[PDB]
Amino acid sequence: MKTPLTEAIAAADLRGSYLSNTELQAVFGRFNRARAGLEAARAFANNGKKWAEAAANHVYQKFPYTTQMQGPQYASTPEGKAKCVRDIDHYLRTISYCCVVGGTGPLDDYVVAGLKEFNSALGLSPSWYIAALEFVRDNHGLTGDVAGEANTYINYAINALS
Amino acid sequence: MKTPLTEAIAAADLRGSYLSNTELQAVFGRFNRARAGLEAARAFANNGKKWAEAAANHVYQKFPYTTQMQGPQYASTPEGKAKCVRDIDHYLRTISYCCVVGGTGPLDDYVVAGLKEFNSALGLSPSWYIAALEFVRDNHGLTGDVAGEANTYINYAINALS
Amino acid sequence: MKTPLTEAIAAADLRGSYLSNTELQAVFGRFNRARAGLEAARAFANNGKKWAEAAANHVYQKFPYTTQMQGPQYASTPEGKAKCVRDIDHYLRTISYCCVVGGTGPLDDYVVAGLKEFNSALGLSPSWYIAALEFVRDNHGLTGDVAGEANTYINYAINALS
Amino acid sequence: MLDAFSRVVEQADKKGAYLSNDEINALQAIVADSNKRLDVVNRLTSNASSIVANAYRALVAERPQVFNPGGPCFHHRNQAACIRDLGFILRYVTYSVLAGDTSVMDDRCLNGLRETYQALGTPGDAVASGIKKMKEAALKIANDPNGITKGDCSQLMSELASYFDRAAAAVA
Amino acid sequence: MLDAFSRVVEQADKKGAYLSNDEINALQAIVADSNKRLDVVNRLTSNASSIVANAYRALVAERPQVFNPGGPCFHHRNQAACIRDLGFILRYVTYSVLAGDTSVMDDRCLNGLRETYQALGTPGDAVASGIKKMKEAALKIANDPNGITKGDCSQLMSELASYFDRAAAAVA
Amino acid sequence: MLDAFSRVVEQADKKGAYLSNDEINALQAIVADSNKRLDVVNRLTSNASSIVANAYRALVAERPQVFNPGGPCFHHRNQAACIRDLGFILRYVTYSVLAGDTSVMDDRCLNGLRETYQALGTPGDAVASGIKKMKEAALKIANDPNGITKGDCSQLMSELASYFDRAAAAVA
Ligand SMILES: *[C@H](C)C1/C(=C/c2[nH]c(/C=C3N=C(/C=C4\NC(=O)C(CC)=C4C)C(C)=C\3CCC(=O)O)c(CCC(=O)O)c2C)NC(=O)C1C
Ligand SMILES: *[C@H](C)C1/C(=C/c2[nH]c(/C=C3N=C(/C=C4\NC(=O)C(CC)=C4C)C(C)=C\3CCC(=O)O)c(CCC(=O)O)c2C)NC(=O)C1C
Ligand SMILES: *[C@H](C)C1/C(=C/c2[nH]c(/C=C3N=C(/C=C4\NC(=O)C(CC)=C4C)C(C)=C\3CCC(=O)O)c(CCC(=O)O)c2C)NC(=O)C1C
Ligand SMILES: *[C@H](C)[C@H]1/C(=C/c2[nH]c(/C=C3N=C(/C=C4\NC(=O)C(CC)=C4C)C(C)=C\3CCC(=O)O)c(CCC(=O)O)c2C)NC(=O)[C@@H]1C
Ligand SMILES: *[C@H](C)[C@H]1/C(=C/c2[nH]c(/C=C3N=C(/C=C4\NC(=O)C(CC)=C4C)C(C)=C\3CCC(=O)O)c(CCC(=O)O)c2C)NC(=O)[C@@H]1C
Ligand SMILES: *[C@H](C)[C@H]1/C(=C/c2[nH]c(/C=C3N=C(/C=C4\NC(=O)C(CC)=C4C)C(C)=C\3CCC(=O)O)c(CCC(=O)O)c2C)NC(=O)[C@@H]1C
Ligand SMILES: *[C@H](C)[C@H]1/C(=C/c2[nH]c(/C=C3N=C(/C=C4\NC(=O)C(CC)=C4C)C(C)=C\3CCC(=O)O)c(CCC(=O)O)c2C)NC(=O)[C@@H]1C
Ligand SMILES: *[C@H](C)[C@H]1/C(=C/c2[nH]c(/C=C3N=C(/C=C4\NC(=O)C(CC)=C4C)C(C)=C\3CCC(=O)O)c(CCC(=O)O)c2C)NC(=O)[C@@H]1C
Ligand SMILES: *[C@H](C)[C@H]1/C(=C/c2[nH]c(/C=C3N=C(/C=C4\NC(=O)C(CC)=C4C)C(C)=C\3CCC(=O)O)c(CCC(=O)O)c2C)NC(=O)[C@@H]1C
Repeated sequence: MKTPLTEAIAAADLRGSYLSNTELQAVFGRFNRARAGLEAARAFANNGKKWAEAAANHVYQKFPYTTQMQGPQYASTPEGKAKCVRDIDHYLRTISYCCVVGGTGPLDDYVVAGLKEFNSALGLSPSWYIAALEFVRDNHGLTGDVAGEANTYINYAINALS
Repeated sequence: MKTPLTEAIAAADLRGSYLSNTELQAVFGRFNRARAGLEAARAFANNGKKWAEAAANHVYQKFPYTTQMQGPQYASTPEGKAKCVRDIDHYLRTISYCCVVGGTGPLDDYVVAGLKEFNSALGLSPSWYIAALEFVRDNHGLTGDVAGEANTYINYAINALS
Repeated sequence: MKTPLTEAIAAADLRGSYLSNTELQAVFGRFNRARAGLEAARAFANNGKKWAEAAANHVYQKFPYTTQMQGPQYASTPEGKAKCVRDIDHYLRTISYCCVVGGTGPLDDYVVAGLKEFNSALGLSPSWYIAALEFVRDNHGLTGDVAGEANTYINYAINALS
Repeated sequence: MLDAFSRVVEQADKKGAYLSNDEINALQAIVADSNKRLDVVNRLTSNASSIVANAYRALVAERPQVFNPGGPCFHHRNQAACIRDLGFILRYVTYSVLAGDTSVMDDRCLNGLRETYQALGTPGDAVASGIKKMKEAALKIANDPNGITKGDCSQLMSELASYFDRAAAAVA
Repeated sequence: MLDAFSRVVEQADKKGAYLSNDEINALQAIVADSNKRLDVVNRLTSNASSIVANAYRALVAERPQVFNPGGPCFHHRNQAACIRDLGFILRYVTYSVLAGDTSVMDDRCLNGLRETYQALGTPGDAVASGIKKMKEAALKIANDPNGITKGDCSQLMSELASYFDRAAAAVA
Repeated sequence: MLDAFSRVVEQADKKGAYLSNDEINALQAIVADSNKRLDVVNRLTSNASSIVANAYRALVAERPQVFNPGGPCFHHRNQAACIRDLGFILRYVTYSVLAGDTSVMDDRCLNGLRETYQALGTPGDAVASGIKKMKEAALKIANDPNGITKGDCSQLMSELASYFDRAAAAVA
């Protein structure tokens, strides 16, 4: 997957040479910003499941058509709510991985690759996922350097769905 | 091999989609004309060997240079006459298959693919084969819809040799 | 490897045909000049090692910086002199093979393929090899037709190094 | 590639004989039920997206462990790949009902499929289960008494069910 | 690719020695019979079409079952493919008489040939029979006393016959 | 391709859990020694040409039979190919010290390497000897006390020495 460390090594390997001066500073740049990314994933580790349980309840208040619909394919049943926390928890878990990595990589392979094909196949509206992701962005209550790393990858997921 | 059923399925598979509206009518067209093709192959099944034995005798009267020539490579010997009925019978048998199929396919793979290379290699003149094929076309004594299907594929073989 | 016999057969095979009129005369040309090439390799077989031992001593007089330098990578040590006769003997041996062949082939694969990469990697100067090869060219004492075949391939090696 | 008509021609050629009375008749029988055959080829095509989408929903229900973390099919790339593969099997089963022959499904779909799944870590018995569910979902749509001239198309359902069975025994 | 001169050079290089007295002499012997060698390379080339055409006519006579229906070589595509393959063997045997070495026939013609025929259903013993007939037909043309300066070219016929034998033992 | 951070993420995803306290800490430890890690990645790169050139000079000394006539590595094409291959191993060991993971060296360098050498006639135990010499030559340069802030980079030398060992056990 795409991490700045991998991105540089892939580019270098293509040219069959070692890392250029420009590529090394790009890698030295990863480590000077990495601490805030690991501390971001520490916030998600301790309170990610809790933010997911609230984000699931937010969509049942923003979009009423999800909880009042049919049984075989909608969130009316208590099993559908369990899949809604699960999906949002998968998203938040993948965003935490992005901070540990310092790049879009985990979101790219785990959620962005084949996103639009799947939702269009299973009757899922990205409108619900953007809505619950805009919630945890304004409700996390994070500092600054740790919050910058959290906001970058939550808004990449929102850009990938819209 | 090329049959209208195969032709449509190959084209469809190339696009990675199911059959188009245009392709389905082309297939529905195969079945509305198929009965006459199967009844054509029924005429050939019962009297194809008999038409081949007469077509072989026709070329020994149209082109005299075949029966009065040498022994190692010509139709002077009674074994060469046995190969002449055999070849013409192979041609008629392959034309019957074309009617059962509703396409050029059997002629394409069994006789047209590598025709000119073989005749030019074994000193065979297509002039003899066109001559005996023009005979059975005007001597078969077939009706109309069954005759149309017989004439289409006999004249494709004549177009392929000339 | 590239020999005029191989060169013609490779070109012929590419076109999928037999040898052309032009290619056959090129091959008949190889045999009318081959005797002088085999007699050239006979001179090298009997006195090639002797010409190599003298060529090694010539470079220690033309270029003084080889024998007065360091121990881990230079010709100061008596082991380095043994590698200098060896290298020059390898060159002369490969040139003899070129006369037996009637083409550049042995020099192409054994010495020219990857020459500049190796010398630039091991701190070897082609200046020394050209110097000892210019010696044996003016010291061999060969006739004419046998000398023409010797001079062609010694000066191809000099063209390949410069 | 071969159709039902060209399968028997390839067999007829291999013995150097014209088609017999029974060979023309069994083929005339295909032209006789061809209207119903093309109704099947239309119904599977129209409800393509629906058959593969629901067979998946049933498979995830039957085998949840497979689609969530640690399973062979987690990630959006994989969930889409599974639906795509199920869409492939269906598309080739449809091509087989049209051709009357199974060569198309066999040659360019089922060939090195068991080997692909073995080398990818994909189960096989779970793909067979998915194909089995597509069968049940295809037989309901294909044999729907509504919006069609009432008749008997049993030999078509039997043949259509066999083509799914052939696609499952190739992965299991 | 290697010729007779470069075969012995590759062997001479592997022991890090110049060619010996016997190695230059046995090679000088090739230059001595080279005029007769090139007469062989010309005669096979000129009668190329004739040698493969007649060897086929003899093979169909020896094995009729193979070329008519049900056989591995029925259809115009196959009859042409058989003549083409026989034309290939001959062309490469001709290249071998020229090079004095058999590497050309070996490397780009005979390599995975037994494997190609096994995977295609083509006999092998029937291809060997075809090559054997091309040998007999090639030795008559190549050693024709007419239109040539009379002499001895026995070692050329022996070598030429061996190259056909090598091409047959590779398919059988 | 995977780095040290993405190795543990791929493991964390496979169990469907966020990274634990110990997993973030052992990774924070890599960011803590990253300055020294990048010093190693710079020193191997700068002395690239020097490390492979000398390891070769030592290998020819250890195994002279291999590089002179009759050996697997005679001719200028082969001597250059050997230095190139040794330059490849080093370049990929350098990529591994940077990534903190060995996947890059493994995936696109060491994969079918034992198979390549077996099919080419190249020893393996002689390539391992060459890699071993590059290790000794790399540890002297990488851990040079001069021109650097004095400290402890033991876990880097241990890890760097392991990456060479992994590249040798893959060819031997
Ligand atoms: C919550 C926003 C709501 C809820 C969501 C919902 N989604 C599905 C369908 C699936 N979602 C997934 C989840 C993932 N698998 C992955 O690999 C990834 C990437 C990390 C994700 C996000 C899967 C596997 C499915 C299909 C399998 C399954 O049934 O779980 C459903 C099921 C309903 C259906 O069958 O269509 C639900 C309920 N639903 C809502 O309406 C929400 C607002
Ligand atoms: C009858 C028109 C005359 C007769 C024909 C003739 N042809 C050959 C040579 C061959 N013909 C075939 C036949 C086929 N094989 C196939 O696969 C197909 C496509 C379905 C065909 C038509 C073959 C296999 C041969 C070569 C093998 C063989 O000898 O049978 C001959 C043999 C004479 C020769 O060796 O050149 C003959 C006699 N000859 C005439 O002059 C006719 C007018
Ligand atoms: C003599 C002109 C002088 C001497 C030469 C010298 N060369 C090397 C290095 C090597 N040379 C070779 C030789 C070849 N191997 C081949 O495959 C071919 C093509 C046929 C050749 C010519 C090889 C294999 C090496 C490296 C292995 C080895 O050490 O022998 C050295 C060694 C010194 C070093 O390690 O750099 C020497 C001494 N040196 C001079 O200064 C000359 C004037
Ligand atoms: C869904 C029922 C199950 C499942 C499927 C799955 N498939 C792949 C990837 C591939 N599938 C194929 C098969 C084909 N590709 C074609 O083009 C055709 C038509 C000729 C066929 C039959 C191939 C070749 C691949 C690999 C190439 C690609 O990625 O497209 C995967 C991905 C495997 C992975 O882990 O990366 C999966 C998962 N997986 C399940 O769990 C279900 C049982
Ligand atoms: C068996 C699956 C079900 C069934 C089918 C059935 N079909 C027909 C006959 C026809 N089907 C068509 C329709 C088309 N197929 C095409 O590909 C196209 C081109 C787009 C069309 C229009 C047609 C035209 C016919 C013939 C006329 C008609 O509609 O009746 C029948 C009637 C018997 C026959 O073969 O003639 C039947 C019974 N019947 C069932 O009970 C199954 C649910
Ligand atoms: C004739 C004596 C016998 C015979 C031959 C036959 N050959 C093929 C097809 C192929 N032959 C080869 C071999 C080569 N192709 C090349 O380009 C070269 C030179 C490098 C060689 C040596 C190959 C690769 C094929 C397959 C590709 C192609 O079709 O050209 C066939 C066709 C097999 C089939 O049934 O489709 C046959 C029959 N067959 C006989 O019965 C004779 C014994
Ligand atoms: C052995 C196969 C038969 C035989 C041959 C034989 N050849 C020669 C000598 C010559 N052959 C040529 C002809 C050419 N080969 C070429 O490639 C070209 C270029 C197009 C030519 C012109 C030539 C020029 C000679 C030399 C002069 C001559 O014709 O005599 C000989 C003579 C002995 C010798 O090697 O000098 C012989 C005997 N003799 C047989 O009995 C076999 C049937
Ligand atoms: C030197 C220590 C030893 C040696 C090496 C040697 N290597 C080759 C040729 C090849 N090496 C590889 C390996 C790679 N190629 C790549 O691109 C990569 C990176 C993905 C690797 C790991 C390959 C594929 C080849 C073959 C292709 C080529 O020629 O480049 C040779 C040549 C073998 C021959 O005899 O022709 C040799 C000799 N040989 C030794 O003796 C040393 C022990
Ligand atoms: C272990 C191999 C040896 C050692 C290393 C060591 N490194 C540092 C710290 C730094 N290294 C750099 C240098 C760079 N690496 C880069 O990629 C770039 C960009 C081109 C640079 C400039 C830097 C900037 C530092 C930090 C400041 C400094 O130089 O001190 C240390 C100090 C401890 C620390 O990690 O801060 C040490 C000790 N020390 C040894 O004894 C080994 C020989």
